[PDB]
Amino acid sequence: FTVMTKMPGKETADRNDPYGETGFSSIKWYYGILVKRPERLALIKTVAPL
Amino acid sequence: FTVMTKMPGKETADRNDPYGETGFSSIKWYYGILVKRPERLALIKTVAPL
Repeated sequence: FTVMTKMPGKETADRNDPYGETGFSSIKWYYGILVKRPERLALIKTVAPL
Repeated sequence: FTVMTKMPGKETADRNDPYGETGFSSIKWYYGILVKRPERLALIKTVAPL
């Protein structure tokens, strides 16, 4: 997981915000699944009581 | 020539794009010419064979 944080200060100072009060933090990742043998998976669909 | 490059990542992250995916590169220059004696320049206008 890639975490990126930009605390308020000089680094956040910009034309839109000349003072630099705001900040943010973000997280992102990649994911995927490979099914080697689909024959070994099984499933039973049923209803459930209250 | 002045060249500026900003690779994607921490330096590209901003309020508009918190993740920082994009990037760019730019080049600019100043040019000017001064003609002292235009009489010394010569020209002959003609057509050219195919």
